[PDB]
Amino acid sequence: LVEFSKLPEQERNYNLQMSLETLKTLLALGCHVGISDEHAEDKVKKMKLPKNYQLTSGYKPAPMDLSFIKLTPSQEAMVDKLAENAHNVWARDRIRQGWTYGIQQDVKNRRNPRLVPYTLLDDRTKKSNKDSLREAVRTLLGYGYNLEAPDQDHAARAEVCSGTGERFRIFRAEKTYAVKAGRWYFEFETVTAGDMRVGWSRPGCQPDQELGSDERAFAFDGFKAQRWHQGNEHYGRSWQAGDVVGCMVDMNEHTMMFTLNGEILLDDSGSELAFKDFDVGDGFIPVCSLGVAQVGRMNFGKDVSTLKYFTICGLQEGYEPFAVNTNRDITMWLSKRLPQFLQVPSNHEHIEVTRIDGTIDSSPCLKVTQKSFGSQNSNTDIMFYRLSMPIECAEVFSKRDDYDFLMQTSTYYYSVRIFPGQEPANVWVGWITSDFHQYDTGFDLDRVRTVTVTLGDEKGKVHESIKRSNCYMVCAGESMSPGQGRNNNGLEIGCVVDAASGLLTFIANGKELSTYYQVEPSTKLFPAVFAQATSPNVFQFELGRIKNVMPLSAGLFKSEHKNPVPQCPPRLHVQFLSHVLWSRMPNQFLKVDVSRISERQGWLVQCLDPLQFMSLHIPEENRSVD
Amino acid sequence: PCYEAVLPKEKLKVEHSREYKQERTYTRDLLGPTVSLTQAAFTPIPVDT
Amino acid sequence: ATDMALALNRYLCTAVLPLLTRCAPLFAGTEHHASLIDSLLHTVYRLSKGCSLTKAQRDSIEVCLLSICGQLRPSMMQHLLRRLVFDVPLLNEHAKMPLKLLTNHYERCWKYYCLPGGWGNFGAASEEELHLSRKLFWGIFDALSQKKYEQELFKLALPCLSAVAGALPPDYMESNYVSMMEKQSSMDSEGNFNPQPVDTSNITIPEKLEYFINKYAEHSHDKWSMDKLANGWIYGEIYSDSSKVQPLMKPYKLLSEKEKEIYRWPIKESLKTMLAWGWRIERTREGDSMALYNGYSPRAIDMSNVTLSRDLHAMAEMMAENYHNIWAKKKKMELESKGGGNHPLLVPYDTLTAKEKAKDREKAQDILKFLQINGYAVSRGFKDLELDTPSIEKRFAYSFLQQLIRYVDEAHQYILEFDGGSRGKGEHFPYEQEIKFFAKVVLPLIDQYFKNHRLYFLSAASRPLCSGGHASNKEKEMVTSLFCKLGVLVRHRISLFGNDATSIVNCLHILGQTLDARTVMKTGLESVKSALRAFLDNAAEDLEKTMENLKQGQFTKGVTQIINYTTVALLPMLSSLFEHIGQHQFGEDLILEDVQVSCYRILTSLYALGTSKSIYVERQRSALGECLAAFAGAFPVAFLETHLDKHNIYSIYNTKSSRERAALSLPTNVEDVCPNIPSLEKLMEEIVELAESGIRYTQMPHVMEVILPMLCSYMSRWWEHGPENNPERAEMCCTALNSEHMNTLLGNILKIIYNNLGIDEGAWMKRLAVFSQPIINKVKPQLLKTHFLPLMEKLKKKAATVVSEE
Ligand SMILES: Nc1ncnc2c1ncn2[C@@H]1O[C@H](COP(=O)(O)OP(=O)(O)OP(=O)(O)O)[C@@H](O)[C@H]1O
Repeated sequence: LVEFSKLPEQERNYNLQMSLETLKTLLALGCHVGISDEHAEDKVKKMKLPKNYQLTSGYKPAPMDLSFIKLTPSQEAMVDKLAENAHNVWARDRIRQGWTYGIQQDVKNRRNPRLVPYTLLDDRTKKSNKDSLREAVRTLLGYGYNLEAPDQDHAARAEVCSGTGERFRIFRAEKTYAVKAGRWYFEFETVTAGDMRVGWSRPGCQPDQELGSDERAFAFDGFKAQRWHQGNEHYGRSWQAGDVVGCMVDMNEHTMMFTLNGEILLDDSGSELAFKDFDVGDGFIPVCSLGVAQVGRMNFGKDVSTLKYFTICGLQEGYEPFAVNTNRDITMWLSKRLPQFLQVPSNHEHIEVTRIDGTIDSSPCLKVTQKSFGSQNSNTDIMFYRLSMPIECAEVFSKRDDYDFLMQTSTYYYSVRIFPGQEPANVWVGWITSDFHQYDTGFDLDRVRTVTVTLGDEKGKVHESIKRSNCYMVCAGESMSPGQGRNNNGLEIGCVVDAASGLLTFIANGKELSTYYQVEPSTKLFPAVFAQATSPNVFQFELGRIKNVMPLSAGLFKSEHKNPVPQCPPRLHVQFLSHVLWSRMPNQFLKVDVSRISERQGWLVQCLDPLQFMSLHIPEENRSVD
Repeated sequence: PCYEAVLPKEKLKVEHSREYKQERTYTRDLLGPTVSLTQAAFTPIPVDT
Repeated sequence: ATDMALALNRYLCTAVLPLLTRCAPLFAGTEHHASLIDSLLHTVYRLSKGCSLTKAQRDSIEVCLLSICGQLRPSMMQHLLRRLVFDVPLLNEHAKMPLKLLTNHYERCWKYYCLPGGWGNFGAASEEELHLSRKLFWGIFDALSQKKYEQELFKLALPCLSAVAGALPPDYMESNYVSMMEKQSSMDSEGNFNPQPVDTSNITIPEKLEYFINKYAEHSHDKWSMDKLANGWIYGEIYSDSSKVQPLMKPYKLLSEKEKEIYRWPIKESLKTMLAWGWRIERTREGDSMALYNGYSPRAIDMSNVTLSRDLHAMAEMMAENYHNIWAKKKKMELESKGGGNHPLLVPYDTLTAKEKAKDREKAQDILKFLQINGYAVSRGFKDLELDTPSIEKRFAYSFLQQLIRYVDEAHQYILEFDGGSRGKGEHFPYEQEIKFFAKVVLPLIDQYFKNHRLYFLSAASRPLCSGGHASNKEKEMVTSLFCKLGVLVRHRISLFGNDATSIVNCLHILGQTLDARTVMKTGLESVKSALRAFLDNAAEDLEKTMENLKQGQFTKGVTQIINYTTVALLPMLSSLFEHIGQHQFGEDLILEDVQVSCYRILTSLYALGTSKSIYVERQRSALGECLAAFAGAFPVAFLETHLDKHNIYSIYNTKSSRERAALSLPTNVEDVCPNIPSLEKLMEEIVELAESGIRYTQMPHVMEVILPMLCSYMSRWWEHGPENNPERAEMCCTALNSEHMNTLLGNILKIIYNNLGIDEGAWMKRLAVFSQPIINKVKPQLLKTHFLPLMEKLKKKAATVVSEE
């Protein structure tokens, strides 16, 4: 309420420019601006306001006639969008100045509650700024300039934002509960409404394949009113939130039925049979699949009184609840979220592993190639391979080659030959521990999990610093610091591990690389190669030895601890990171009581009932299972 | 203090780190994958003008 | 005419082609033999085009081609579709099998084109097949429009155009980026194959690529030296062919510059060809740059394992085709110099199968692989200057409807001129081919296109066709304009069209079912809005003319013309349109103010005609029944319950006010707007009096032919606005309609049909049961049990007797 003279010229310049970038944003989001006539601007009359609206200083409040200007919904959405953009501009400015979000405002620590995304912004402030912006843009719209807001373009985001390796999770009964004969019934309550499937699955059903994409599953998909055994066909109708799907299987007549809240679902024809001709095939088990942000519940009818629509449909027809005559809860198996290393199947679609015996002039080798390369539907993604047995470092660290030195040494070697025509930049060579479970489509050496434990004295001076990770590997491309064609001779990275000192070193082509690692005592290192296949032949593990270094077999096998001759016993095979595995949900969990005691005492977490499980440990893989 | 990180609309709770806990089997919520927390980090990116 | 040619044709058409026809199902999953299948298809088609073949030979070729193409995957026939795109629009005698083939292919694989995903395993179109299909459609359409009418050719052309239109996505943006430097060598006006290599004269290789040229020359020389040592050629201190000694295994450095050109020349030509197409070749600096900074033994880079992306693979395919074109032009020149002859390989690269293509493919893939391994990157130089996607002018349906509207307007002028000059000397009016093209192509094309793409035009911000669709507001406006133009064209011309009148009324039916009244009235051209308003007004005027003509009759021309026009066209069009409006709840959107008063006149005329006790309307009472039921379901004001219509926000009396109500011809009284239509209470009194008086159907049939379907449709529409459905804001409800009304009417219906089960059977019972099907569902199921008691009683006891009923 001051003329521009005494008014803070910085504030007035902020006003003028923020309006200038305001019209710039108007044109940037795609709005078309057109003046019908400068005289059209002139004809509409400016109000001169009485003393109530009139300020004190004299900067006369002059609003133009805004009564007759109404905006189309696209223009109103434009107003909302540019208000969001202004909020983003202000937040970014304050962040650059150094302000951060806090649940209350603190000027001393430069903390504001308003530094949140516009969707979370509080309604009062957001609508106040929005209506000020609306009046500002309406002024120009009534100033003879029509502002054609660009037509809104709908975008389908598929509501998928999960982990890179998981798009759905599959829950099923245990394989041992497969029903070969009889009439069986279970229920599936849909807490949400979306990407969900429910039905019956054979024991061999895979956890990373969509239900009904292959023959192993017979499922109903109520998101799109479809049925899935081998592909999809239209069937039934769509559920809503809170609906109940009753699944019936009759092995005697080899039929399947689905009911939605009691009513029997029927296909395009009048048939009530979702699936009508299938073999018994090792029985069927209840199964469901849930997508991103989907919640379900599966009731096997252990307590028949808890079934919502069994009496309405299923009871009089002779179908039994799946858990009708059981004394304990059905064990539930669900798709494992953490990938694990396992042997390459002999029937794998893409990966082939060939074991080559060592000759007099050649060391034993394990060649990794591609079955599906040079053809269609060939996956071009990074595969993580390892050897099935680890090298264990010394438990306490001390502070023609010679036979005596070779006997007394604790240094072991292997090699990886990247074949000609395979891109070295797509191949990583080195060691991993049993903790490595990071399946990423894009793997780089800078994102390996790592930490540093720094131990100091009472004063605070660091007396030791330990670097710990699960990935100690180098890239063949960077190791090949000079770039060439690589087909003159296949590239050969040599990995050397000194277990007596826990020292990991690498050799490029007879030249020692600058990259080295220091590991803790008792560390178990699995030889590992990460490769993105650009060739039918990918790489080759080589179990030979170099001067003054024992072969890998000597370190791996106690019975071969003193044998310098390289060996590849059948126990040593090539494993790869895969997601085709199931997890067993525990039948019983720890009982934890959590409660807010008071504003001063905090949050009490209490657990008093002992619970134990019996763990079976695999010595090879340094892992344990229930 | 760690309570200052609560988002303005949410309320602070102490809960299980994992999805599944001790419940009745037929009342247990089976959960699919969850969306990534995009609102967790607020990076204001304006339209370039 | 040579004996060998005739005997070979006989052998093929008698033994080989029938064998392939019988083994056609084996051609299903052969996706890994695309070159062989393309060779077979192109050879068979180029054989089908010929002059030394008999009718049986042509028939055998047609059967073989159709059988194989019906089993091949849609992606395997792209090149054949290209030949078809060039050859079909001529519409010669040789085009009939091509049209049949295209019809079958597009009918089978419409999902491969139309759906955004397409067939799951087969995939979707590559946008090049979409451009080819659109080009084929428009070429055939223009050629057929120009062509003089021929029966078989038109009967084969209409299915092809319809199938291509149905296969193309309605919202297919025409990619203004045409195929850049597309080769014309395969496609020629004269002959089948004319090799036209890409010009390389003025292209100059940049000095940046000289190092790559030298390196690839060294590689080629080293690989050659490997091959020479392999077959045993000993190093040439001096040449000696007998002892197998070659001086050229010396190193490239010791090779002379005059000699080096033998290796550098193909490399230079390949690079010039790549640059001529506009491709950019640019260095990835670090690798090749440091390759710059830092007794013959043949050792060459082994590029067998190195792979190429799909884009660079297509690059290599184009380069191999160019190599084949260069060789083919050279060999054609040599053969012409010799004066005759024909090499078996003087065929298009598409017609060549894998073994012949292997060498050129190896050359192109080799040069591209060396570019990659040295570090140089190849890519399309051209980038689309502007996307131009949101502009709906490029949309295929936009232009299709523009052309359809233009043809309809022209036909309107044509029949207007013929009506003006029918009795003149020109009994054959000049525009015979044009009017016959219209009648025999345009109307069925509209019919089938709007059968196929109904949901796309109806699609809005609402759910239907959520995957991909949502026709534009202008597109819906053109749909409405087309419907109005077809209606005004068919008005009073059933006599002129005759057999065609069925086609026009079917087109109007389906266009009306595809109309989007809400969006058109909200955002649409004032001319189109006025056209729809005038169409409804014209329907009202014609119905009123029929009503007065019925009274003026009793003596039986204009009378017969208007009566037959009504019965044939007006009742079906109005029935379908009002049914669509009622189903989509459009009445609130369009039936307001003048449209509402026109609908009031329509309703009064319909009731008068239905209730009239005339032998002339006796035959047509039923169609009036469906029309009046549809109007009752569509009309947004409770006309029967006239005592409380002040609550209706959509009523003329509550909106348009007294001054304008008096300016229009309105009674100013809601009880007097429809004097001859009884109230709901009076109608139910009549209905309860019947079925107890025991009336027969023929005694007075207008009730259960016309009035009862009206009551069922009116109940169905106005029950969800009822006060039992609105305990909230009660007595502000526009209707006093109740479920008790619903079940009372249904029970009276049952009693009527039960009294009439013995005699006067007809089919009106099934008609009326169909009308009562919607009134059944809304009845409460608990009373519906023990309400089916009469239903099961009289479905068997009086239905199953000597007399056949229902
Ligand atoms: N409603 C308003 N519209 C425009 N400018 C305003 C408004 N209210 C205050 N201002 C101006 O903005 C400045 C201070 O308000 P503003 O919200 O921009 O503060 P800030 O420093 O960005 O906020 P914070 O400390 O929360 O980060 C002053 O120059 C003031 O004149």
